[PDB]
Amino acid sequence: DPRAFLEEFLGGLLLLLDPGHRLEVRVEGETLKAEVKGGDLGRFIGKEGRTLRAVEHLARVVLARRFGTGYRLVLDAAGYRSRAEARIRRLAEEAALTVAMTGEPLHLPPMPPGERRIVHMLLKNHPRVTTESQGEGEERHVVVYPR
Amino acid sequence: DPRAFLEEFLGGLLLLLDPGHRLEVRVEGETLKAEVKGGDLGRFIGKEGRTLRAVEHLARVVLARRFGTGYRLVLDAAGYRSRAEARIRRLAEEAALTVAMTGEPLHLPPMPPGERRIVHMLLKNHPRVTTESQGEGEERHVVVYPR
Repeated sequence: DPRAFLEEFLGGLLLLLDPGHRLEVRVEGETLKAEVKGGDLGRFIGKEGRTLRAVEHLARVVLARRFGTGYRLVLDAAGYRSRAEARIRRLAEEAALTVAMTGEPLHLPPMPPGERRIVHMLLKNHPRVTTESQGEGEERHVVVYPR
Repeated sequence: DPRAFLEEFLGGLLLLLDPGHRLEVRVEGETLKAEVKGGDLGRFIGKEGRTLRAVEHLARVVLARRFGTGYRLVLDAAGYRSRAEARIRRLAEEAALTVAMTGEPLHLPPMPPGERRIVHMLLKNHPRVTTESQGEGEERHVVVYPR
């Protein structure tokens, strides 16, 4: 069972990070919503969500090896996904204002590919700025260019 | 101690993947060499080393949070790093021959940023082919173009 597998692997993996961490998994058909409670959630999220995404990525790889490609795992804690997405949209609109006035390119902080496409989608038809992904790996980020 | 930390976190993480997995950590100053033995090493490596790199990446993130930026963790099993690096150099030279004859671009398989730079470095001054990284995230790969 894909649900009981996550409760065993992710559950034991969260115990290695924090004995206070609790896992709650919900099945929405294809999407598996995993919620982490208890302990130091700020340390589990990590700097810019790197720790949360590293835990999420490893759990996705092991899940995909034993249950095909169908399922999709979404890891969250303390409503971090909602805040991170709102923060991304705030950074894109403020960088568009900063670049449109200073006339200089602004290198946004490094963010995962999912958040980079949102910045590209938000500033897609902005009349004053253009976007472009630069860097490799953990350094890959969005750069806001003046048109 | 950075060494005893890996033996506890990675050790317990390997047990979640395979009870037969054993961990041996060697300290070479800045570099921490972690060796995995026992169990199904083919399943621990995973498809194209994705499982090994996902375990390695998560262990690097948690290690960096508790021990600064100095240390560098290198995870290996069954001499996979030596074979993967030799395979990368074989793919770069064969793709250079294939492209130089067919006249068509060849999209190499997706590989991590470390292996992509080796392909770029190997075909850097090749007189018949040029290279370029395309794609995002797990789809980012090297493309061999005819000059």
